[PDB]
Amino acid sequence: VRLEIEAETDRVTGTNKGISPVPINLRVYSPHVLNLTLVDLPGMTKVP
Amino acid sequence: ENFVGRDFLPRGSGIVTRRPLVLQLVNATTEYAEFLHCKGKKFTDFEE
Ligand SMILES: Nc1nc2c(ncn2[C@@H]2O[C@H](COP(=O)(O)OP(=O)(O)CP(=O)(O)O)[C@@H](O)[C@H]2O)c(=O)[nH]1
Ligand SMILES: [Mg+2]
Repeated sequence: VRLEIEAETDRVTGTNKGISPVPINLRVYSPHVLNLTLVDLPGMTKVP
Repeated sequence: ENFVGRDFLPRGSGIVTRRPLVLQLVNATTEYAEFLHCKGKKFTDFEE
């Protein structure tokens, strides 16, 4: 999962630290979780 | 929707397609969808 998430992360923007405002949906199904939505966001940047 | 390739259209018995849907398939790096009322929002999962 960890490898694939960053593979999808750079499959759209490249390796040159560009970003895309298109989210990445992911669903973890487990008996140990609620029906929760955790929105991880990219770090805020001031200079390109 | 089968010509598009991805299931994102209302399909059921009776009257379902009750409003003219002007789809525009366009080309970009990765897939999402945007309406003209949820401006800014980027729908990504086709159930939604
Ligand atoms: N067995 C079977 N069912 C089909 C086939 N094609 C469509 N159906 C069924 O027709 C019903 C409605 O499908 P749909 O394409 O949404 O019709 P529609 O054109 O949107 C109805 P309207 O245009 O009036 O709003 C569905 O239940 C679908 O399963 C088919 O080839 N075989
Ligand atoms: Mg219809």
